[PDB]
Amino acid sequence: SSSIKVLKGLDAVRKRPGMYIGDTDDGTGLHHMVFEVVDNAIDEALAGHCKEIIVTIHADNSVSVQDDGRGIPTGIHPEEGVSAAEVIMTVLHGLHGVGVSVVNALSQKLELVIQREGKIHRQIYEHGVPQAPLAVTGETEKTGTMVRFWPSLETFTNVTEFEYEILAKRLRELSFLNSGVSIRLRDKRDGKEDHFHY
Ligand SMILES: CNc1cc(F)cc2cc(C(=O)Nc3ccc(C(=O)O)cc3)c(=O)[nH]c12
Repeated sequence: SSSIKVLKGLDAVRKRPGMYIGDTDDGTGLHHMVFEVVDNAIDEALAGHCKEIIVTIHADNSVSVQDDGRGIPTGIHPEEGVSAAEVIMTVLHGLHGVGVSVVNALSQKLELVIQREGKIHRQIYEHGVPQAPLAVTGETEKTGTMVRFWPSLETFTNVTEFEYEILAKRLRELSFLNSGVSIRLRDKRDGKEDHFHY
């Protein structure tokens, strides 16, 4: 029932993305993809477990968000028989707080790395669909969640390149609204970076 329902959700967002992420031509939906993911990292900081969030603009016009929180739980849900991470990355829930599955749905590719309980876990998605169940790839002393997404050029036209200043404005805004949380923005394309703390 869950697999069928998840795919209905991804299909729903694919066909009517204006209802979930916003305008797909003018760049406002493309940048909102970043802010949805960052918002999830801010929830983990507001729970008191994350101190630093790193937002990177990569050269291939993908964006990663890294937190040093406790990592998305990896335990296979007894209920629907897949990692809790995959439930969070794929299940749907106005045009704010839309859930990370929307970003996943409208991403050509999405990379999940979780560090938790001594192990690194990795998963790949294409258009919201897991390539393989979450899997252990190594060990670590660290904790946190890293999400990197390549926006679908099926979904996004005209403004397809992330603009530093637009991410910079909102991240500085988010650090003002959530005192304590530290945010790094880094552009791999030209080396630019900022640090937002209030
Ligand atoms: C870049 N970071 C990031 C991106 C994203 F798209 C989703 C998330 C989701 C969580 C979360 O559910 N954290 C969480 C939930 C439950 C527990 C627990 O029960 O121990 C811990 C952490 C997170 O901590 N970080 C995220």
